[PDB]
Amino acid sequence: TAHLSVVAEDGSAVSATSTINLYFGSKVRSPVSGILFNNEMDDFSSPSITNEFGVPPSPANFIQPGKQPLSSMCPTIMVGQDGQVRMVVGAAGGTQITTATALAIIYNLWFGYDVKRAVEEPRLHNQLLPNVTTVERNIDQAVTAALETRHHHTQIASTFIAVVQAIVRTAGGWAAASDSRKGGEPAGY
Amino acid sequence: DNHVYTRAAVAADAKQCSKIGRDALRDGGSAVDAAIAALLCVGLMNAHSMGIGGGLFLTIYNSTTRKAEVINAREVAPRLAFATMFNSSEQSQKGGLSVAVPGEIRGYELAHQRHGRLPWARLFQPSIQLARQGFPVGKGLAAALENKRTVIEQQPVLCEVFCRDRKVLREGERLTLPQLADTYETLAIEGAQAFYNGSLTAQIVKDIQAAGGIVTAEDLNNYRAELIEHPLNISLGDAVLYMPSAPLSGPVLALILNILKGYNFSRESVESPEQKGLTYHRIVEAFRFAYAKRTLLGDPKFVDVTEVVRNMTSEFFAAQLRAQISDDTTHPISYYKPEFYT
Ligand SMILES: *[C@@H]1O[C@H](CO)[C@@H](O)[C@H](O)[C@H]1NC(C)=O
Ligand SMILES: *[C@@H]1O[C@H](CO)[C@@H](O)[C@H](O)[C@H]1NC(C)=O
Ligand SMILES: *[C@@H]1O[C@H](CO)[C@@H](O)[C@H](O)[C@H]1NC(C)=O
Ligand SMILES: *[C@@H]1O[C@H](CO)[C@@H](O)[C@H](O)[C@H]1NC(C)=O
Ligand SMILES: *[C@@H]1O[C@H](CO)[C@@H](O)[C@H](O)[C@H]1NC(C)=O
Ligand SMILES: *[C@@H]1O[C@H](CO)[C@@H](O)[C@H](O)[C@H]1NC(C)=O
Ligand SMILES: [Cl-]
Ligand SMILES: [Cl-]
Ligand code: NA
Repeated sequence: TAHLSVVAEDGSAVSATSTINLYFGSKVRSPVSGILFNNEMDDFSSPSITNEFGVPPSPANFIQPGKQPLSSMCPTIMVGQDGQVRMVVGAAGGTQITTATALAIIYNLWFGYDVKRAVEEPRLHNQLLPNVTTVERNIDQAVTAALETRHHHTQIASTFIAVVQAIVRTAGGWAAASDSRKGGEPAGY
Repeated sequence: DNHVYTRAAVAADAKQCSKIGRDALRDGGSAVDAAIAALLCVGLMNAHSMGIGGGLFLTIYNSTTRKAEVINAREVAPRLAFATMFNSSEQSQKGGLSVAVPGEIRGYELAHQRHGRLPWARLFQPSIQLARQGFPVGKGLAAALENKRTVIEQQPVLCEVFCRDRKVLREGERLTLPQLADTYETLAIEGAQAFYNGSLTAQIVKDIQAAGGIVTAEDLNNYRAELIEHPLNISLGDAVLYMPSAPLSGPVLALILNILKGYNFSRESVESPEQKGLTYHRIVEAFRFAYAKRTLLGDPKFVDVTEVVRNMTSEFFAAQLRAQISDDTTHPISYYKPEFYT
């Protein structure tokens, strides 16, 4: 999954999340065309397959011909009452896309973090099932303590949680950030 | 340099693709032109993540009309697919049967028809060059190649592009994508029809079927991107947030934020360890409440989700969930009332 954010000079914007699902998708590459095919079928729920320990199949998300599988993706645009774009944001990187997108928005809109800090700030994730709070390696350990004393079982992500690309309107113009977890960098004029 | 830009900006997960989008803007492209040009490039430099074998959503805001729309070009189950087609994770994750009908190119075409200002061909030109010439493997791809080294090294068709001396490419090492280069060129010249109902089509079908899949030409002929004039939105203070509804996760995001907005977070919410800790606790609990509802979601053309989605975007309903968040403890799964049937 990859996320891209664009603001043009006229103030129009695009938030674009695109995907072949898991890393290298189906692992089926055409030797002739070079196309690497998705494994988007895996985003469906299946009655036979046991998803997690204790996690049941969700009948709303079973395979049918011509049906689209549920997705964690959430490409988002925030527009101010005056009609000007305030933020262009989205995430990539698996099951944690929606919570990473929420965190980027919370960080900038509420905590007052500038866009680069909002993108780089440590993240955490809980999705109910499974029943565990994942935190990034460099999370403020007072947060870890505050979670544990409130009975969360936390664990540390062995790599990183999601990948966020974002743009935010400032006094200075359009402030852009790409997530160093993946190594991207913005460009503009 | 600073990454604050006076006039326009592109934020992608590879520098070169951010630049390629920036150059489209500079040459007179709309935001959509820039996004397509950048996406063609990400499909090369971050080939593990996305590309023309996949699907996408675009949330598009027009500053003139002040209207937001969404383009749904997510993959669909082939016409021959059925509920019990898989019996293990392995079957649904690897090989041709795991492949859904790609929507990427129809998605680009529709977004371009409605919003494009540069010629279609111009969008592919920089990426054709890049794929033929080669590029150093970036941080993200290198880590993905490392993660999947076993599967990649044992499959000759992947190792053909992704290895050097029979071992996965590492960061800094040159990646060339000579076949994609040709394919991108065909797309540039013949257009979207080349993929769905034209010169690439029979080969696509044959590659998916050789690997054990069930996609047919008719599946490709029938694929359609969809314009959604009314995305999900929620009101936040003096702002609106546009995001895609089901089958994407806008309703979950809407619910997370609507739950949290009633706590009135600000810089103060994270100013001391006592406040910070309570703040993050509250965030996690909102995540848990928001996910309880998620398992009732599915493709709205096959599942009736209007009620579910109406609840998930309602501030009242979010206020009801917020009043069940205990400031001193998390709870067991059943407390959040996850539901698997309506
Ligand atoms: C799995 O089992 C079902 C039901 O018996 C069958 O229809 C299907 O073809 C099988 N699929 C695979 C991929 O093994
Ligand atoms: C805004 O609307 C106009 C006219 O309806 C349309 O031509 C154009 O695509 C939109 N602007 C952008 C930048 O897409
Ligand atoms: C192209 O389109 C027509 C109808 O849509 C169909 O009859 C024909 O077989 C398609 N061709 C290919 C090569 O898929
Ligand atoms: C938000 O949601 C619905 C669209 O169906 C409607 O109430 C309204 O038009 C939307 N608001 C904005 C600002 O677009
Ligand atoms: C929506 O929420 C109300 C509580 O406000 C509940 O009674 C009703 O069952 C919900 N509908 C669905 C489809 O979840
Ligand atoms: C889930 O985790 C929480 C704390 O992390 C705990 O209260 C609970 O007993 C665990 N198990 C279930 C089944 O909810
Ligand atoms: Cl990304
Ligand atoms: Cl190639
Ligand atoms: Na930045």
